Amino acid sequence: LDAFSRVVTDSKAAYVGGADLQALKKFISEGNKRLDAVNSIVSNASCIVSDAVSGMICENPSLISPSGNCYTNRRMAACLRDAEIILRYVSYALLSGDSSVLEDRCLNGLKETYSSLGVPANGNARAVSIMKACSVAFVNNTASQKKLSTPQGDCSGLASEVAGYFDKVTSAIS
Amino acid sequence: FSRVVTSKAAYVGGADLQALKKFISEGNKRLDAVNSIVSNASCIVSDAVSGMICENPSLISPSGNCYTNRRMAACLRDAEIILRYVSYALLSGDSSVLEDRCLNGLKETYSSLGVPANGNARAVSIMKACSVAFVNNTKKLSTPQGDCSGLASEVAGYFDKVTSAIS
Amino acid sequence: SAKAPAITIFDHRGCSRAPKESSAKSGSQDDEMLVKVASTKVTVSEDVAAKKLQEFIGFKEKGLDGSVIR
Amino acid sequence: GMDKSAKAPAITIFDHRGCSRAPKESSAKSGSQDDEMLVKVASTKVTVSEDVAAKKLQEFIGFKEKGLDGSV
Ligand SMILES: *C(=C)C1=C(C)C(=O)N/C1=C\c1[nH]c(/C=C2\N=C(C[C@H]3NC(=O)C(C=C)=C3C)C(C)=C2CCC(=O)O)c(CCC(=O)O)c1C
Ligand SMILES: *C(=C)C1=C(C)C(=O)N/C1=C\c1[nH]c(/C=C2\N=C(C[C@H]3NC(=O)C(C=C)=C3C)C(C)=C2CCC(=O)O)c(CCC(=O)O)c1C
Ligand SMILES: *C(=C)C1=C(C)[C@@H](Cc2[nH]c(/C=C3N=C(/C=C4\NC(=O)[C@H](C)[C@H]4[C@@H](*)C)C(C)=C\3CCC(=O)O)c(CCC(=O)O)c2C)NC1=O
Ligand SMILES: *C(=C)C1=C(C)[C@@H](Cc2[nH]c(/C=C3N=C(/C=C4\NC(=O)[C@H](C)[C@H]4[C@@H](*)C)C(C)=C\3CCC(=O)O)c(CCC(=O)O)c2C)NC1=O
Ligand SMILES: *[C@@H](C)[C@H]1/C(=C/C2=NC(=C\c3[nH]c(C[C@H]4NC(=O)C(C=C)=C4C)c(C)c3CCC(=O)O)/C(CCC(=O)O)=C2C)NC(=O)[C@@H]1C
Ligand SMILES: *[C@@H](C)[C@H]1/C(=C/C2=NC(=C\c3[nH]c(C[C@H]4NC(=O)C(C=C)=C4C)c(C)c3CCC(=O)O)/C(CCC(=O)O)=C2C)NC(=O)[C@@H]1C
Ligand SMILES: *[C@H](C)[C@H]1/C(=C/C2=NC(=C\c3[nH]c(C[C@H]4NC(=O)C(C=C)=C4C)c(C)c3CCC(=O)O)/C(CCC(=O)O)=C2C)NC(=O)[C@@H]1C
Ligand SMILES: *[C@H](C)[C@H]1/C(=C/C2=NC(=C\c3[nH]c(C[C@H]4NC(=O)C(C=C)=C4C)c(C)c3CCC(=O)O)/C(CCC(=O)O)=C2C)NC(=O)[C@@H]1C
Repeated sequence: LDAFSRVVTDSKAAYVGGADLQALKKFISEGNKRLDAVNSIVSNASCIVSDAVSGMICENPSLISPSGNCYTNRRMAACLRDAEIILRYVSYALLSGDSSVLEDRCLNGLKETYSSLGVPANGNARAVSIMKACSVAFVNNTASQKKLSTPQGDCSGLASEVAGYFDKVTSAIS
Repeated sequence: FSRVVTSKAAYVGGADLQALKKFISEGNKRLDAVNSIVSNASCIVSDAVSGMICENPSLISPSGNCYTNRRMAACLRDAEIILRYVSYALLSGDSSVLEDRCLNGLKETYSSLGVPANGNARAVSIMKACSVAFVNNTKKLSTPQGDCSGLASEVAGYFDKVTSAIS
Repeated sequence: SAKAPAITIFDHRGCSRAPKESSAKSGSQDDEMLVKVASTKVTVSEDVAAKKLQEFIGFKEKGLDGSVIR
Repeated sequence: GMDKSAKAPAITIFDHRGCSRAPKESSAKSGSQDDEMLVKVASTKVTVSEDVAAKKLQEFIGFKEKGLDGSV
């Protein structure tokens, strides 16, 4: 998307509504469903990132031991930041319907960067995996209608699609 | 735990923790209940404030009391402050510190500032619903399974004191 | 550079707040909805990381969801 | 009285039985597993960074979505 091109590459935003929004949904697969799916991931972004870094850590507490890679506020903040970055790029892949920007602007060189820093591959794999599980659950949300923010239907295709994007992350950075 | 609320942290383990749990109702379950609330405090606070707002979107309109980051931060801060005094009331098994250091004088303060009572009511009610669900937990469980409904009603009551105090 | 897409999805059908960020009308309920897409720096203050550490350091508790693997 | 200080009790519960990092913060042995568990309590000023509130407004302003739990 060229309107979204310059975006995911200054500071000024981009706003898609009205007739353009109607046509955007005609050009992407399952436009209405896809926006619901994106909205539920990004509106829960904080709990997804927080729960994944926390779970990575409770499985391996040495990560915040004096020798662990998440020790000190600076390192923890950077790990939380990276988790959020990854989730945001995955969320854009779901919005766009492809992994072009994800691979080119987020995953490229990421494994060599983590190698050089000694950011541990197994913790990163757990962190992303948890974010994957959170995101699939939010897209496949199987709750009541008085507790579901969207019309009830079937989104297994979109869930499979976002799971594929998370797989691209884990395959690239480990 | 009273030197704290009135600047050095209190560390209660070993024999001191053993005696604490003999001096309070259901000491082991009480500390699990506190653990499950406090370890989830960020999500509880933000979900309750977000829920207060999605029910009433004008709270972040230019006329609303959560508009601007200064106010939103103050609101998130207050909900956390309230949640923490409740968690301390559950830790200590009574509401005296809660009433004295948190609620005594809060309603008059909110009145002068224009902090809306109805929004505060919803925020507290959501934090209560959250906390009750973590104490009752409502595989996938960190504690041994059993009955924590007594502690859940206790913490429910401390929220109800907040609700009574600032409505 | 630590930037990432920041997506906002406004499904504001029936909202009394008048839209004014596009105004390119369409004659349907698509006139009360908007996808906002920006690119912004991702930041985590060391104060927020200190708060999350205090929430993680118990090593025991979690949300409703997910299996235990502590 | 509520003293406008914004200070509140910050509680950390450590059930760290079997943990290879040794206890050292409490100073009264009981010869039970209580020696490997601790309740920490401080009185800290609660502050929410205007950065966080800003990031929080972006999650909230959609007015539609939520967590799994909760009625709409
Ligand atoms: C309905 C819900 C609302 C009630 C009731 C209420 O009191 N306020 C409501 C909404 C609300 N909107 C904003 C700010 C923005 N909303 C948008 C999105 C829309 N712009 C459009 O053009 C369309 C239709 C195509 C929309 C839908 C935008 C872009 C903003 C500005 C900020 C942003 O997030 O980009 C607020 C916040 C304060 C305000 O500006 O009114 C509120 C409370
Ligand atoms: C086991 C779990 C751990 C493994 C394995 C590992 O690699 N690190 C583990 C734990 C861990 N603990 C801390 C720090 C603190 N732990 C306590 C609690 C205990 N201290 C005690 O005296 C007793 C009982 C009497 C305990 C139970 C406290 C108070 C701290 C200090 C930090 C705080 O939040 O107050 C860490 C962090 C790094 C370190 O200090 O070792 C880790 C990783
Ligand atoms: C440490 C003690 C520890 C954890 C922390 C926790 C980590 C963990 N979390 C999941 C799965 C999910 N987490 C989700 C998150 C949320 N659900 C909500 O309702 C809110 C808004 C949000 C933030 C808390 C979700 C949706 C899931 C998926 C559902 C599910 O039950 O699986 C897992 C499991 C991941 C996987 O299956 O691979 C883990 C490990 N667990 C800990 O032990
Ligand atoms: C606006 C669209 C909107 C909300 C935001 C949301 C607010 C809301 N939340 C509840 C109930 C709960 N929320 C909980 C929170 C969490 N659960 C988790 O797993 C994580 C860690 C944490 C943060 C998201 C919990 C535990 C509950 C209660 C459990 C349950 O409901 O089964 C409510 C319900 C309040 C009530 O019952 O009065 C509300 C309104 N809802 C929105 O509509
Ligand atoms: C999977 C993600 C979900 C689910 C989603 C469904 N949504 C359906 C319809 C639908 N959703 C919207 C909102 C959407 N369109 C937008 O433009 C924006 C914001 C910019 C959003 C958030 C609309 C408008 C519609 C159309 C009908 C309506 O007006 O309500 C839907 C129906 C089937 C289909 O459209 O193919 C589904 C299934 N359902 C689920 O069960 C999971 C959780
Ligand atoms: C409601 C809160 C829960 C639930 C909890 C239960 N916990 C039980 C026992 C238990 N818990 C601990 C840990 C606790 N004691 C401490 O000192 C500290 C930290 C300082 C903590 C976190 C212990 C040690 C025990 C005793 C058993 C053991 O040695 O493991 C428990 C058993 C019943 C009882 O002891 O009366 C329960 C039910 N269970 C639930 O299903 C909800 C969600
Ligand atoms: C958390 C889940 C991890 C973890 C992460 C850490 N990453 C650290 C530094 C770091 N991360 C990146 C990649 C990030 N920047 C980007 O621009 C993008 C994509 C567009 C991403 C994904 C870079 C470039 C760097 C280095 C420079 C910087 O700090 O900005 C980091 C700090 C390491 C250190 O201080 O030595 C950590 C801790 N660490 C973990 O243990 C888990 C697995
Ligand atoms: C969020 C759920 C509310 C909301 C809250 C706001 N509170 C604001 C200011 C404020 N709050 C307190 C009470 C707080 N300070 C304490 O020391 C204690 C407990 C010991 C508590 C609970 C005070 C004293 C103040 C004023 C001084 C200060 O801000 O530190 C506030 C700011 C108002 C303003 O300045 O415009 C807000 C927005 N607002 C809402 O809409 C919901 C219902």
